[PDB]
Amino acid sequence: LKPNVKEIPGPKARKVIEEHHKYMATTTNDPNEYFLVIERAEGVYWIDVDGNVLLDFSSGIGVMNVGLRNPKVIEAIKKQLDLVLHAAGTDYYNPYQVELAKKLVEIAPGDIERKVFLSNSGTEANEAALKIAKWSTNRKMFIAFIGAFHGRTHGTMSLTASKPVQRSRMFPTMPGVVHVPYPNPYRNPWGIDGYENPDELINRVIDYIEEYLFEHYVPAEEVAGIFFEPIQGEGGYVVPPKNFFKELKKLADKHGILLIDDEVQMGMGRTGRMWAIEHFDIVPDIVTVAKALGGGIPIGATIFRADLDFGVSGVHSNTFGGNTVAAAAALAVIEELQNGLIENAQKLEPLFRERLEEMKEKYEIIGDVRGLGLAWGVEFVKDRKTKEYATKERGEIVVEALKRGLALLGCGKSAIRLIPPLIISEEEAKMGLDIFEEAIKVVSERHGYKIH
Amino acid sequence: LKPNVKEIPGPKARKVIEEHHKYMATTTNDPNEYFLVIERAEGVYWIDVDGNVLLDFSSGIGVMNVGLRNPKVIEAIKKQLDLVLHAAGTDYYNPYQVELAKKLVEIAPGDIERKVFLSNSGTEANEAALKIAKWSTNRKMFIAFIGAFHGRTHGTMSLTASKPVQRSRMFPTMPGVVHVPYPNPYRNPWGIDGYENPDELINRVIDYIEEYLFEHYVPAEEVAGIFFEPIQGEGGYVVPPKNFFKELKKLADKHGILLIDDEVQMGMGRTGRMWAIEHFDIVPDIVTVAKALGGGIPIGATIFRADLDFGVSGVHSNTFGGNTVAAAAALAVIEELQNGLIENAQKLEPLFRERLEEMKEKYEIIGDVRGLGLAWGVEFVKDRKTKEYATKERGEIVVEALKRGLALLGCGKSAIRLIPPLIISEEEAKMGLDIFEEAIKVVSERHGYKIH
Amino acid sequence: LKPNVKEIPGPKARKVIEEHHKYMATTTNDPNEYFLVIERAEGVYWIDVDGNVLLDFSSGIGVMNVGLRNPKVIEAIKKQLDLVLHAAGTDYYNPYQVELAKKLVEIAPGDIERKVFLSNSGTEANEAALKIAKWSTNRKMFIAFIGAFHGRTHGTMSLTASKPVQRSRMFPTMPGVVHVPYPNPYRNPWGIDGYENPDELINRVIDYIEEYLFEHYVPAEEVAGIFFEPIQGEGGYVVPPKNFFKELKKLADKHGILLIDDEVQMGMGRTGRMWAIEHFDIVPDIVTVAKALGGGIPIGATIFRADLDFGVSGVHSNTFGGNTVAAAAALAVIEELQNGLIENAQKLEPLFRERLEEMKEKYEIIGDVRGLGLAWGVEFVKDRKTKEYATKERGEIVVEALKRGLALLGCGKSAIRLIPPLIISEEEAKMGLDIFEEAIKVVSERHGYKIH
Amino acid sequence: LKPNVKEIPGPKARKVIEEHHKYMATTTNDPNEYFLVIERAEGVYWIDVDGNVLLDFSSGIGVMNVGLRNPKVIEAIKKQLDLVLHAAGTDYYNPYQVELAKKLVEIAPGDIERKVFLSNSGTEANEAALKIAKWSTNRKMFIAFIGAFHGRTHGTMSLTASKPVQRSRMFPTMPGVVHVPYPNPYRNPWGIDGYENPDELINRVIDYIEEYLFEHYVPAEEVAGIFFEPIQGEGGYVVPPKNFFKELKKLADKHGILLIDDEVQMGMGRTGRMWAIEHFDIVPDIVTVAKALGGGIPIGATIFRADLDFGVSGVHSNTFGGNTVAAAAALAVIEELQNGLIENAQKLEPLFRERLEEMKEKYEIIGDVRGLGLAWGVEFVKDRKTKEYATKERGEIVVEALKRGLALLGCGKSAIRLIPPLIISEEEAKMGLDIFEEAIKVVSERHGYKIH
Ligand SMILES: NCCC[C@H](N)C(=O)O
Ligand SMILES: NCCC[C@H](N)C(=O)O
Repeated sequence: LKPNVKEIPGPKARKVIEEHHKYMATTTNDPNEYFLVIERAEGVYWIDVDGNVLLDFSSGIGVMNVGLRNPKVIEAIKKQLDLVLHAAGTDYYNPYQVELAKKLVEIAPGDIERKVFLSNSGTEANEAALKIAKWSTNRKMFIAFIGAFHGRTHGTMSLTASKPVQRSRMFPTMPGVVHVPYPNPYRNPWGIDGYENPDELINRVIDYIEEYLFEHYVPAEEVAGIFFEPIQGEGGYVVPPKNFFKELKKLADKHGILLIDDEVQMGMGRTGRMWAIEHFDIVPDIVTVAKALGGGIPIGATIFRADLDFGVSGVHSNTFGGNTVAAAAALAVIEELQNGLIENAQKLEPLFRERLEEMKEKYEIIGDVRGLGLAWGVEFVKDRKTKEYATKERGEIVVEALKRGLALLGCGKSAIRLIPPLIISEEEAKMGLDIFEEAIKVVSERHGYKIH
Repeated sequence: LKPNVKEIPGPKARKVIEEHHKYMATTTNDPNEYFLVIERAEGVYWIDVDGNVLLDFSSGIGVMNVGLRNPKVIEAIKKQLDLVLHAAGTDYYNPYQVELAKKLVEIAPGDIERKVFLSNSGTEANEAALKIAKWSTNRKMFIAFIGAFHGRTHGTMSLTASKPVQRSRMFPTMPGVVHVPYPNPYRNPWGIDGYENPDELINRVIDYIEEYLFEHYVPAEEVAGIFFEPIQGEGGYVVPPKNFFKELKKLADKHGILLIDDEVQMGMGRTGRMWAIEHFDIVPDIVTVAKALGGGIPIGATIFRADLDFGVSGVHSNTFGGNTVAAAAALAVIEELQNGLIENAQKLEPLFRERLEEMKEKYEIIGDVRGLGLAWGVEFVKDRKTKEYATKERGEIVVEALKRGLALLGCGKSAIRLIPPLIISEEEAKMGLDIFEEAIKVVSERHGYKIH
Repeated sequence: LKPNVKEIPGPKARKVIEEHHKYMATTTNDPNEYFLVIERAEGVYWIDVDGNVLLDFSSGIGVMNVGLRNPKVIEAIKKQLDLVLHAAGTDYYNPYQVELAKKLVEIAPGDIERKVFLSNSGTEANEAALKIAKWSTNRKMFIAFIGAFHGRTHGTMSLTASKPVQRSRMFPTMPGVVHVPYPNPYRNPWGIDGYENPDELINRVIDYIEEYLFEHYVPAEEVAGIFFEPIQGEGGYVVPPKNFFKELKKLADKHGILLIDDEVQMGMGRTGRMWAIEHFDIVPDIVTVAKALGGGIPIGATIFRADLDFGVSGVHSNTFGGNTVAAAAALAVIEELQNGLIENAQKLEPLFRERLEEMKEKYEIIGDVRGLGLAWGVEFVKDRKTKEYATKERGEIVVEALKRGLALLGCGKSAIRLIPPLIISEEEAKMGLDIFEEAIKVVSERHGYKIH
Repeated sequence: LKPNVKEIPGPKARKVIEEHHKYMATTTNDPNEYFLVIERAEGVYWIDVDGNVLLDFSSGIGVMNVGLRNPKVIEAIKKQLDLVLHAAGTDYYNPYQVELAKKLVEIAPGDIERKVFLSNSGTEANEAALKIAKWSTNRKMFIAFIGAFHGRTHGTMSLTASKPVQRSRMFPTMPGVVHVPYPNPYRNPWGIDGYENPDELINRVIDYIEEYLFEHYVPAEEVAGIFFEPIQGEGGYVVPPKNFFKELKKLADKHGILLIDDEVQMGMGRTGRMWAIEHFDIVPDIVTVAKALGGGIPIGATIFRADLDFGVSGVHSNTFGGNTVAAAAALAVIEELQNGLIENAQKLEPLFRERLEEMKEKYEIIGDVRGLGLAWGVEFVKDRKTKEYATKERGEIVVEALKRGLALLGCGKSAIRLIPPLIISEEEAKMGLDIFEEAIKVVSERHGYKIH
């Protein structure tokens, strides 16, 4: 298998897209920018319904970290199918869900007392985090960051602050969430270069919470939790300054506020550590995970300080939580990560840094590149001084990559995320970066952007 | 296989239960009333980790309708694992999710045009219903019924009114939900026998909404939706009067209010129709399903009138939605249902009605039996006049059934649900009802309840 | 002065009404049902701008208890205008507000220690009660009754459940209020005659709270307070059964819930006790008063158990609170009340009961008469069996009374309130009841209602 | 009368303070910083209960703009007392309330169609503004400014963002308010000197609303209104840049958002214009007023664009609104303002600017002085570089002014407001500024602050 694309979308792709439009609700599907219609998958490749072969830099939005069709994950699933699929994890007991909980407790950041609540998705895991924090602190308010993405349920829609269309006609959602600027080193209300001056940007974000919220309208004692992504995902693959979470933890600790680390996108080895928060040297009170945990099967986990546990039975539960097929898949995922995929993300890191810095030097349309491990963000701007979003052009780069056999996803208003499966070879990575560079070059030439 | 129980919980079960309490959050597991630790399943039987063999009358809380471990569903999953697992159904397209959406549209109640939003759970399917209703109507309030269960997320916790511990320290959840009494023919605020006088009970509930809410504090024009279970599940397997939903729909239509039918527990053939609402001759605007749809793989679906679609992209989305493995499972489930399992529910309905009415005649501790298809509730009371809940006795009956190789679940404060897989034979069903009756006899004799 | 009416509304009245509609917001003024344009007042009489003279049975919606224009109250105001008007009672101190606070503490129901928060209105007094209850209990939910009126501010609009137009497009107001049926002995969801069977109605309301709210969706421990009117005013002058509040207090005490008695309309001597709750033999935790307290100057007061005080400065405050002119007026009002006006209410109670029961015997259009002291409600119905509201007829009776020189107000959907100033003579009262009866006779004859 | 103070608090003052503490709720009274106990008032002087005479620079928190005891206001009141006090302004009509509404429509900023809703206080007037805006736009969200003060009711507590103690245990209040930094030229999150660079600070506040809120989590189309004070009062007498409201109006107009101008403290001539918004050259959609409007009698008004009017009767109302004593007082207040008090505020302005700039040059403890007309703020800091709040010292300056016969109020964390009645003479103003300078000098010497 190698990238090989003729007509896309082909006739079979166009037929499915038409049928999708007829029977399915309008969500985030784009017939003009995302015309990929997947039929099957092999190693790091998609094969679409017309036989087109595409190199995967999407991981299906950071879910297929261990590969598009991991054989070790599939064996575990088939083995679990011969035993039981659903055991009603929350009314009856089963050993598969308990074996996963024991492993998640062990691999949790830091070395503190942990328990786990299992669910079916990232948004469920964040909803469970909200409930654990409310119950354990008896506090009802939360702080979240502008640009955040935590899910689309009534609780998590209040935490999410990515695109206003996410909230259109939804008000009122869960009350009690206040938002403050993320320490985005490329775009922040202070105009601070947070790469050159990380401490200045850290102090402005901390000062905003302390002076602007705590000293005026948000009683610090009534805040249950601060929710954060350790790198903002949907918001643009935004990597905050290295010392930010240490300063955030000093502020939270002074007021008895929990730190809630959303690893739904950046966890499960994506940054060359089991958790992205590991690069920032703090131990969050709650960690939420989903997506890559189940290696393609729906699963969520909320890993929390043990003493936060619900005092009584029946405060939270679900039907599908502790799903044995999901539990089997996740145990197989974690062993793959620990046996070389995390190390492979650390090894590939400098290839991604070097090539993307080379692309920033050469192509003016690139405002910023940023990343850790195999989580990389490239933001496109009309002008490096105004930083006006190159949204049209970003979309065209994705489309040109597809035509050349590379599957990419946009993030934020004008960025692209590069998130290839952690099984990707050096040679597969170089090929995808070369195709990515060609798509930028094409759209740069087509719009007259400087090429140095 | 036959019901065969020695010590339960056995030594391997006790080890799992202790590990569960150590590593996992406190939810709805009960070491005292539900000490069932499942290792595998075969036909209508659980095999626990100590080799005990139990006849299943739980169906994993109404999820395993097509049997504890269906070969057609397993075959379809294995076939799907060969092609792909996750294709990012909400960014990219794939034919598998579209095939399921088309089928759900076709089997939806009534003959109006529909679309589908796919999710991972019942609570997600109901959160999507909230969002669809708010967007499409531009109204923000909802009516739900006392005793309802719709899920534990911030939006669905406001809809749910089953047990107050479900809300403990969670206020505020999503504002805007008002609750009114369910037309429960055994227990209602008016003292009405809703079996003997159904129209009187219907009329009291309808008049409570019109006279008490609409004419006093709830502007009818601001209500987006009325959420209902067609039989309350977690609330006690409560079957409302046959004409109630017709009268509810007249009131809703008068005010432009949507009807949202929660079929998460009563759907997928349980009541001897594909949808439980089909017994009540209305066409709801929105139908939610989960649990049984995936035959053991987590899935949810929100089926709605096509003109309620989100008019713009990015209002609602999910990661795992349109999961290809769940979709393959769901199409298999629907084929099995349409090709014989629903007919089986229809055939065994009279055996349950006959056996449960005989038990009610013989055992004074039984206050009420009610049901449709293979959905049966039996409610235990201390005295048939007071209808004082026999909560302790109900728990003792579940334990005595389990010791004798029958897995039952409680529902409401003093009821038991009988929900065996729809593949159950007449002989297997008779074996179950016999054990259930032996358990009732034992607990009656212990406490001095009359046996006629 | 005697009732004397020629044209109403006369030419000067019509000019004022037209100017009102041009310059002022649309509220609860009614050019068709309430065309009374007041120029001055003398004793128990309004003199309108065209010189019409009307006997007042309105008391300015229960504000002018001490008479339409009391000389002792006017003397005290004039004396206070000589010294000071506003002294900023919440930053600086003054002896006038303190003298009133001391008096209110002394005349509060029961013999427990109290403190007082002074405000400008009934809605302010009730918003202060919400804040006192939330702070002192650290709980956030409230129970209120269907038919209640507590004010139109964002906190009190959630408590109020009188007419849905009061809430139109205002959602969301303050979250956390659940409503249950009032023990209205004439109209209730159970169809109970609460006059003949008061304990049955009490028991249904108490059981609705315990069984339907506490045992299903409202955690009793999270309820800060139960708000009630001791007689519902705007809801129809509805007198609940004499033992209801005693049973309500048992339920509240069991759960640590405060009792908040809204006396804004029924206090200051109206019912022939200083507080209407004194008829029902309980000591509420919080009492709110306004309207009549100031004898025509805006004032409100929130009287509470001293141990509910805000433990810290700056939680609640106001500008005009402890206004010295209002305080001087209020002390005068309380002296007049204690020195004869409350005795007058006691003396005239039997004349109202006798005359209104005679009217109920004679006029079939009257469904119900109810009252205490000088607080009387008469409810008009199309048919004594259906109790269909005679809303049009009720409005016609108010208009026919006005044409004959009696000012009445509607209450609820088809009732009239009789609330004459407490200085009214037996002769003046008889003149009023005679005009009221003539108005009922006229509207009965017009529509063919039986006259026995 | 001249400032003459011996012992303060004297024995009679100490007795009232003790009694206040016994019978009245803990609010914003300070026995240690505000020991003034007012007995009567004359011209611009308080006389306390021990015969101490103090020059008034407080106006009783901006209420006594026309004087402590205006004779023209008192005559109007006594004249209205001979006619009627309360006419039930919202059920019946009266010419006094209509004459006030007609005058408020006329004096409203700009020349656009207006109507008026009358209430009893600033917080009621702001609550009415929230309801008018919600009803007229059918939008439920609001933007308010950090540092804002709009009242302590459930609606206005959401708008208020001055001290977190104002909200202690009150959550949840009315949902839907988002807060952004005020353009405070002395203290803002960008560290911008807004005196030297007003356009830079304006653009940062506008950009924060547009880029940070509108482009991320606050759909601009769902915002009913932006609430602002034209000078922040309780927050510190903060005067925004001259062009700020023109830029705010361009932003609001682009999205159909209302501008709601809170003049409860800065209106009724205080800044040498009838309204403070007049200095900023925009025409707000809604204007709220109270305090000084009633010249010492409780009153509120909400003046709004006529087409916003409530479409139906019964959405908003009150009992005491249109109170004829209040209406008479307010008509007399407005005539005093228009006949020379507003002009007197313009005349005294440069005396206040010159003396306070002289004090800033001389006393290092002064960080900032700012003001318009007779509204002036002096902010005290420990260090002019850190701007650390000199809260202890601010309180001591107030106390030393009192001992020397000047009544001052603190504002914000370390400011003092100078708000003398608009009837103050040049000679009275110089005397109060000389006493104010002596109090600063004393506390400067006492703490070692530089005196240049
Ligand atoms: N993982 C976050 C984004 C995934 C999905 N397309 C959504 O927008 O919900
Ligand atoms: N005018 C605003 C402040 C007035 C009062 N002391 C309060 O804090 O509420």
